[PDB]
Amino acid sequence: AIPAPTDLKFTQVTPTSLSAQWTPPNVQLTGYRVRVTPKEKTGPMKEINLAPDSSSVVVSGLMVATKYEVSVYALKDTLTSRPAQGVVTTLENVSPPRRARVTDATETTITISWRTKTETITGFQVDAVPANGQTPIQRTIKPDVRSYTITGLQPGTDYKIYLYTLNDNARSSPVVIDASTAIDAPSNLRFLATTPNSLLVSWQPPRARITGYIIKYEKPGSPPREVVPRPRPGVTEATITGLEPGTEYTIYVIALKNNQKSEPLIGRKKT
Repeated sequence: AIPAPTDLKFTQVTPTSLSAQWTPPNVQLTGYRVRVTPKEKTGPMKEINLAPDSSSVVVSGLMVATKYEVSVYALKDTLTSRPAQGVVTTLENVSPPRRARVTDATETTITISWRTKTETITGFQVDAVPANGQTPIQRTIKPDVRSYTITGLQPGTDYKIYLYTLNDNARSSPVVIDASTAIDAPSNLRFLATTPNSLLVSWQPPRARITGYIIKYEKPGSPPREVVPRPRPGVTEATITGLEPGTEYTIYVIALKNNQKSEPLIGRKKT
């Protein structure tokens, strides 16, 4: 007479599957018999034989929104343990988003778009997880929507975006897409010092984890030139030299993150 498997639990229920797990009986086993049967005679009952070293099972191909009785028998040749039993109700049907795409990216927002099978939907869930140890941004989305903008994000930041279809309690697997907010510009250009041949420019730092700056300058009728060398992060002042006296120059300050550039901070100053 064999001991029943012990400590049965279910680790996941989906619309068409269930995952169970148990502590094997402390005995030499032949195998297992797993019975999954619909409580009301609404459809197919399932029965799965397992290796004797089994400790867990995933039973798929089930009917959605259906109550099932679950029985795990431990087997030793001609002997059968009493069953470890559980009850499971599968979720309502639900399918992941199709063709999910990032369509727009700003310093503070990201816009995504997707399609779906024509099924009953009650909503969507999105989780935007930043790459920098920071806290995820979770939002809930109305069911008729196919385009959404996640607002209040950090500039110059990488996000993994997890989008799920909701149908009441049923949540689909996430679709996973990648995007990055724009590098935010330096702000507040000030010309601290002026000479007939030079300017000392000043700016305030952006909020992104930048790797450097570019400074460009430009007179009417000339292509822009960069200040050498590029200012390193932490720097908030730079000198532009070798200019003409009495000339209007336009200054562009670009924040860098590796090879990504912000839109330029711009300003003008004479001589």
